[PDB]
Amino acid sequence: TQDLRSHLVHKLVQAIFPCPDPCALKDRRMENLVAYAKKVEGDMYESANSRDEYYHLLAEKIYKIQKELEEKSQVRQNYHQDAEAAINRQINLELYASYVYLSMSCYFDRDDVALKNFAKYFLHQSHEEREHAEKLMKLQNQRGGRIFLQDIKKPDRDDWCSGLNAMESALHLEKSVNQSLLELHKLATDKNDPHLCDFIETYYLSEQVKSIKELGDHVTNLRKMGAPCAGMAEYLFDKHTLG
Amino acid sequence: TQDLRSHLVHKLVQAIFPCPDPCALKDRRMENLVAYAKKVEGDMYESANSRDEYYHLLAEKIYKIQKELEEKSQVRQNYHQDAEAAINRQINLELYASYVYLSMSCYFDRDDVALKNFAKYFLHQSHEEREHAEKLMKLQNQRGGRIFLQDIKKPDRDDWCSGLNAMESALHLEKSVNQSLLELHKLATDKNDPHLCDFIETYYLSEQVKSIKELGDHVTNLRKMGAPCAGMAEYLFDKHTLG
Amino acid sequence: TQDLRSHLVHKLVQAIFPCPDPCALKDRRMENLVAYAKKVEGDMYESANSRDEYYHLLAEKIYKIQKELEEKSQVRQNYHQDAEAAINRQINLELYASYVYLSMSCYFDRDDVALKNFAKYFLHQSHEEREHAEKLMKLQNQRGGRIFLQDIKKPDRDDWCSGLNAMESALHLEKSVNQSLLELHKLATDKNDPHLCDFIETYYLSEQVKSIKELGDHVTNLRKMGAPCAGMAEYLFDKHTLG
Amino acid sequence: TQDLRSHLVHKLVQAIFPCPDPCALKDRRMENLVAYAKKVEGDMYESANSRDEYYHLLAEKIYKIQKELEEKSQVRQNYHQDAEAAINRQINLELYASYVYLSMSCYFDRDDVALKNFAKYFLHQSHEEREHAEKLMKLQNQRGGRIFLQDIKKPDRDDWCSGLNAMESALHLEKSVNQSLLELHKLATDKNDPHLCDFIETYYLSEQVKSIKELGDHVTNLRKMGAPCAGMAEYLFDKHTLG
Amino acid sequence: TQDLRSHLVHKLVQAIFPCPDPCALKDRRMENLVAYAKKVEGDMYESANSRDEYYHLLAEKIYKIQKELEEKSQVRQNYHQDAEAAINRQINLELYASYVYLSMSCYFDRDDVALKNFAKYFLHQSHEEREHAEKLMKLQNQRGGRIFLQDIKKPDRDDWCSGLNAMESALHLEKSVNQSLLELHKLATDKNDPHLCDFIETYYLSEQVKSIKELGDHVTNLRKMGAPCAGMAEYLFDKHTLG
Repeated sequence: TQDLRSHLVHKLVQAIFPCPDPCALKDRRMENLVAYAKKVEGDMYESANSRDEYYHLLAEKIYKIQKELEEKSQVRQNYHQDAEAAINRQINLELYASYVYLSMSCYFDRDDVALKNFAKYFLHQSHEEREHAEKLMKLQNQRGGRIFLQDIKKPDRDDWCSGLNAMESALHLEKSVNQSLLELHKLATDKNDPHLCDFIETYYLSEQVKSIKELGDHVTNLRKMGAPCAGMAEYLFDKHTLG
Repeated sequence: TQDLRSHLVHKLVQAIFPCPDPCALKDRRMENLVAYAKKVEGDMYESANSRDEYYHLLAEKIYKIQKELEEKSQVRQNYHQDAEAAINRQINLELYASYVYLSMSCYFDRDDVALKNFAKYFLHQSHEEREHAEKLMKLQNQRGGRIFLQDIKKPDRDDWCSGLNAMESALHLEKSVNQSLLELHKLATDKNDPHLCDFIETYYLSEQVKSIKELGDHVTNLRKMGAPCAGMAEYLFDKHTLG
Repeated sequence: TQDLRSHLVHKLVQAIFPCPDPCALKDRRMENLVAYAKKVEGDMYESANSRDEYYHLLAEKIYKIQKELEEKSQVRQNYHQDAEAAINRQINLELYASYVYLSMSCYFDRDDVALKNFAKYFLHQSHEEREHAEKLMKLQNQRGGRIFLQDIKKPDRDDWCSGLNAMESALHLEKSVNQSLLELHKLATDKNDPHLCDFIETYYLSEQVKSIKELGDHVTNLRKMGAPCAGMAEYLFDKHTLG
Repeated sequence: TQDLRSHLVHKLVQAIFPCPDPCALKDRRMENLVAYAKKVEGDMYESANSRDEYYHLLAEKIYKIQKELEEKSQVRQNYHQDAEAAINRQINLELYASYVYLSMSCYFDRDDVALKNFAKYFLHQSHEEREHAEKLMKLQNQRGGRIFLQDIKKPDRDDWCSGLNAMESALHLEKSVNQSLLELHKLATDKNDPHLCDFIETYYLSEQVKSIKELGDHVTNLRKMGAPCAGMAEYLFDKHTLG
Repeated sequence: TQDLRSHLVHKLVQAIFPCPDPCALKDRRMENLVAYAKKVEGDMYESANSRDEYYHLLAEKIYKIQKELEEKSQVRQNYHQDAEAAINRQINLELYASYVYLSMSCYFDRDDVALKNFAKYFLHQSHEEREHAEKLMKLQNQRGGRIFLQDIKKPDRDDWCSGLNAMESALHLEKSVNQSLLELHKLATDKNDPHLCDFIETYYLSEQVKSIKELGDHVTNLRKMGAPCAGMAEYLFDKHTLG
């Protein structure tokens, strides 16, 4: 009953003093801070009541202590925490979309589907999502902001069966990404952020709109040839459009 | 409603004296002409009766004052006004055909159709119609004739739905263009115009006949594969014929 | 008159049911709808009073019935009808500008003017306007919006005489286009449309500002050399600037 | 000596009538205007009180007479004087930054410093600032606006000693330039100027953010290797980063 | 009311001790020096009388204290302060000429002038002046001399109207530059400076004489064709000489 306890206590004691630099002081202040954090954790667990609210309070405490006196940054100029949280959520959504596209590329590449062009297209889309996520991370690093990488969620659907359901899921994901981008643009406009707004509306929407249009065209073509009730239509769309 | 009155009176006062050259006389004769035209318009409107006949009489007056003493031309030799009117009608029909082809290219390029090859073919046809119209305009300018550009009419059909109706409309439009060209040839033969007749029968019919034959072949192929009751036939004709 | 009656009744009966698909039901519901529309037209013509208000009411009815339950679109996300109407008006203005530039190119290419460089420049400007109009149409199609192509108006001036009046008309047309673009930008900003705003301010204004500056420079050069009271100045500006 | 009096009176008499065109009238109206301006200056100097307020009133009078009836411009459409003043201040700041970068490049190129890579980098930065200033001037000229070139201020620091102080000064200058650009963007947004806003946020911020990030990285590298208390660290950063 | 006081006191306290090196002593001697300078400024402001003479005395004190015991230089051999002041004045004149040429290039590039060849020529002349100024700065740095960058003065004329006045101003500026170069040569000859004399008479006069000759030829051509009373002459000189 101490493994999970050790894992949950080794987070705050590392978030408080993350750089144990031995090129200055000794290592007794670190031990004092560890003992103080252990006592605080003990008393707050004694004064607890449940388990989920305890984890929520721990997360809130970690988020509060990580914004104390870190000298802000050297290149950060006029940037609110709401824009940072929006960028973090957008990066998380980009990573989730890349994971979903990777799962789609690996599903159509199996033996029960046998569709190489769809797998290659989904792999290219996953690579584009990864490049967009890396570009967002680099832009956030250039603006002097922290990046809080959370846990990447797993795709809710693993068996795509045919191809129409996968196209509908991709279209819904692209619509959600577009809605998130619109919310980010609105938040940057309401919080005075011209550079991020211009960067998002220039080097991101120009590709997202084209991707949404291509997915809509693919769905329209699939919903007219005879899919999913036409096995030859899928082969024709495979050996011509993405082939 | 005086804005319409000003817009309808600013046409004749500009058609009478279209070149207010300040490198000679002053600007009192122009004012006298404007006052005379205003008085004429006033008395004619007081001696009117309806609205459509008034516009028809104004159009007839404009057409009759634009053929007064403009020294004809310096390169115009043996050319009747009937041939000029026929060339103007042919140019108007060419512009209408180009507009219809542009509308067809922009309709198939949407998201509810998703047909890129048909859109590219219609765009190429619109470009060919535009080049033919420009060539007709240049030929009319080289013969010393006036060009009366009217208003380009809008396509009567905006929702082409499938592709068979668009092909039938294009075939009917090409048949109408061929009939207009035959009427122009007959009028030029009856009015002694060998140069225009030869130019039309050489540098125009050779492409119109091929276009009509190609459209007929496309219609025959669509009316045998299973269109419009076959979604795969449209994709096959897209990814092979125009692809 | 019954030909005009047939032409005006064949619009609503085609706008109500535009896709007579024979791959499902028969053709008796279409006949019933045609009879109902004919009865409606008859009673509304019996309950009429004039002619212009009748056409206005018919246009309003057509515009109302074309926004019923067409499933909106598959790629349309956050887009008000005001922005669509503004895009339609901008496309109409672009087509009118292209027509005016074509008329200018064909006027200077005649025998009474003899200016090939001005004609080539006006033809290039008309081609640029056509490309911009096609790009606007493609952008509207990618956003899931309808395109209502109206009637292209004819140029109010046909005899440009010299070149200074043509330059002034082109400058006024460019100023009107810039004002329309500013109004479109303001409407997109007030209706929350970041993508269209960015696209218009990036891939359109960068060329419109340069065109306005070039036309202003040409007007300044013409209003200093001696035009229009200097025949050699026009030849010098032709065989150097646009030559 | 009347040197200063003549120098201060030769500015208003040249700002009132700046174009003594001899291709029209004679030269007696110019003499009358000069005499009137001399009488006005005499009476205003008799009704003066100090020296600094006199120069301020003269500057205000010059600024108010230079906005009388100059026909505005031929390409200026929707542009307030506040945006023009902001563009002038931005151009002045760009010129000051270019002068400071030139001074930095010439200081490190001396014999008491002996740093060629830093001098080359500062010269490249000065060239970039000069190109940005020329681009701003060209953009202001294309919008039909006046450019009021003031006096370029001298750098407050001439002896940069080491390299860390120069990097801190460059970082502060870049932060001031970014703040000025943000103020210009806010003023253009509050005064309805989409074209200038887009141009500034596209063709200027993309380089300013990268320059600020590079300067921050250089400062971070210098504040970790041992500078300024490490002579070898400067040589290592010279013969690797900028070498 | 203390902003100007702080700005004027932060000059001497920085000129006395310009290198606050923390790699040796502490920071109490700097505070003592600042307090002493503040007391000196206080007593000398109490013992003042006017404002302009106060600034002159401050400038003289700054110039005196900047020549105390800076170990002269390591490459400076036989070089009097008069030659250094002459080089500084020549550099200031070169910067002023570059600024005037930039203003001329930006004025002719506007919309009310429309002269691209003149603008390009003036930009090339400004680039040549900038290169000459950089070469002079590098030569002064190689001789072990200080460079006192003052404030660049603004051009006295902003509205050049035509082109003849601009050519006359450029000719007068080139004559002033030639006179300054002759004075510098005479001062270097009277103070025994063969290297600087040879460098100035070789790598500077060879271009200045050619520039003066070209400007004289341009003025002679403009004063014979009909300028400024001939609008076609300016266009001919633009589209042939500098075109």
